[PDB]
Amino acid sequence: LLQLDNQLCFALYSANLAMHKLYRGLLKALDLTYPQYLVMLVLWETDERSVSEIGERLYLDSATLTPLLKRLQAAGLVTRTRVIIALTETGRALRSKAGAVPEQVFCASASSLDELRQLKQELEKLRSS
Amino acid sequence: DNQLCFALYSANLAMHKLYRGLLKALDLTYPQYLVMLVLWETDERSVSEIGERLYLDSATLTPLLKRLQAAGLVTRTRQVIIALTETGRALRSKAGAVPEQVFCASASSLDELRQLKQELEKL
Repeated sequence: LLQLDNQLCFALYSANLAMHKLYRGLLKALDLTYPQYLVMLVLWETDERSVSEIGERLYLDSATLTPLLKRLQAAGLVTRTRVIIALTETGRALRSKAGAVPEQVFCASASSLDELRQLKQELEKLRSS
Repeated sequence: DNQLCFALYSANLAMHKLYRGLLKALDLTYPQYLVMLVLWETDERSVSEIGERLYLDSATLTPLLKRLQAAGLVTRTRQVIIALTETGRALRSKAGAVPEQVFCASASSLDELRQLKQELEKL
């Protein structure tokens, strides 16, 4: 609960950087940024979500989400209709370019990241002491 | 279940947002500031030591060190040792009191971090 040293924060930065590195090749191919991909994952699992529902799923506020949604719309991947975000036909087709079930294997693909195990380790060490 | 990966991204974003103002005033990026925190805790460390402390590889650390050198904050000398300059030591003062001590402590109450820890405690 309480952080007494910087190790968990350093591990958090490293783990998130490692996640970006893991997906850099694919993101480049799909022409999306990491955050944009997270939004697409949410819609591929459940389409036609309110901006609020998406934000709850990603733990992101409306202010962080709005700019990302505006960029996905500019790419012709989603449509915004009042508060409801829905994939366009091209947004639905994009899923097949990221594999068979991208929204189901996303976090599993990074489960063995050394950086993530180190992060889990730091949390354990905080608990220990 | 992708909640851990989403929580991870959100927590990192929240940390960046928390320190955005400070970083602008120090003219540093987030990763560059992390390197300074390590050096402020203890100076004259090898690139290998710094990497182990930050859980980063030399490749990721090289660009960061180059920008800190350009800012005249650290010097690099042959292992390779990174040492703070007079400007690097003086910078600590502008980041405030005991910057290397309150950094992660200040994140203790960040909601996004509490959420991440909740998911981390399932693995």
